[PDB]
Amino acid sequence: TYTVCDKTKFTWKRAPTDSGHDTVVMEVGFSGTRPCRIPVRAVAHGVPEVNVAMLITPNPTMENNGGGFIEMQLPPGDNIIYVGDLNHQWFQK
Repeated sequence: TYTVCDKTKFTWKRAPTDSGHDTVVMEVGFSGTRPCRIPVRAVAHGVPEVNVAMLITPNPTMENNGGGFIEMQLPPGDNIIYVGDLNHQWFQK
């Protein structure tokens, strides 16, 4: 069922973590659907005040390894990625 992936199919493989350069990345693993378009967004410290999902990688698909890595960022503060129903805060400095 390759499509917009179900909100329960991705799993925290790696909560939002510094990409290794300056941006931030996360890792998610799938649970059924072949390469699917995962609904990734991000809020600020659990608050949907402003979508902090400025995706350095604005097209995450979940393949046999899951979504791989997703890049996101915003000016310093608390960025948490909300992959459908998946959520996890990260303080980016």
